Amino acid sequence: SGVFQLQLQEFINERGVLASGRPCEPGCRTFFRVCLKHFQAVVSPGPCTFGTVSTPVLGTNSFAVRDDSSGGGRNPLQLPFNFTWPGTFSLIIEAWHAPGDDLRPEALPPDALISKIAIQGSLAVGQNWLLDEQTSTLTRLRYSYRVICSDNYYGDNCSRLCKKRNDHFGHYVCQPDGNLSCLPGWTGEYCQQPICLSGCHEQNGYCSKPAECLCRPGWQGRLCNECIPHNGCRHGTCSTPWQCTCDEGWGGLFCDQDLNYCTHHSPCKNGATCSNSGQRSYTCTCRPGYTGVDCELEL
Ligand SMILES: *[C@@H]1O[C@@H](C)[C@@H](O)[C@@H](O)[C@@H]1O
Repeated sequence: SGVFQLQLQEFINERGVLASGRPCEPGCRTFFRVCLKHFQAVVSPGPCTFGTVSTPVLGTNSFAVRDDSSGGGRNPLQLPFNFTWPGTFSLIIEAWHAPGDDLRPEALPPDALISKIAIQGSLAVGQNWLLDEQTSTLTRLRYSYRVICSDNYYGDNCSRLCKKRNDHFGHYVCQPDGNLSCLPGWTGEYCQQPICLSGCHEQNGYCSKPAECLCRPGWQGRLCNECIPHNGCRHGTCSTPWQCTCDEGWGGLFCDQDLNYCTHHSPCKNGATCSNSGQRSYTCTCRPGYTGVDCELEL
């Protein structure tokens, strides 16, 4: 399958005459009918096996085709086809005069024909336009053509569908041959599998988006490689999840029992000496001249 494209570039008709030799009135308002068919050795009537396409009026007498027009460089004529491109082809381009605004073949008399141009060709699929020119009796047509794949199709038979996407169902662009290429951060057959933050822990962390690391229960840190201590744990750490290994100077299952109230709180004042107590928290031994709970009162 594919699409035959045809550009019409320039048409010369300096006498402004029909194929009959009679002058167009008031000038040749020129449109084109295009018939594309399978190659045959001798030009003979028969159906247009690749189809027909027609243009509006593109100019009068002699003219260069504007880029906007159907047939111009930015809007070429297109004949799509579903079967195998046979390489060789016969192409018929008819220049017609429009005596009015009705371009249908039923409205036109047969002597409105300006010229009939037959082209025998052989072409491979590809992006390059082949330029050519045909001079009839008193007219001349410059045109160019090529065969390409319809949009998002690739391969010499245009059988490979690729269209880029960046959503929940895939993250990729299309290479020239129609094969996926993943956007950065993604892998998997259809570029749906995220690549986690480098270092993400293979058991304790995972990702759903590229370059993140989500932790499984009991783990923390950017790489999900650090255990979480027990929910009640105070002055304690862990090696594996939910432990509570007390810091130096603390005890209990939740590492909240102060094993050195004196150092951790420094209650005593005026240079007194602190000692721990299980009944009263601590005791301050005053220097000479001081009294009180914390030796804060001067004797
Ligand atoms: C503890 O006792 C008090 C009375 C002060 O003499 C301190 O210097 C000492 O460490």
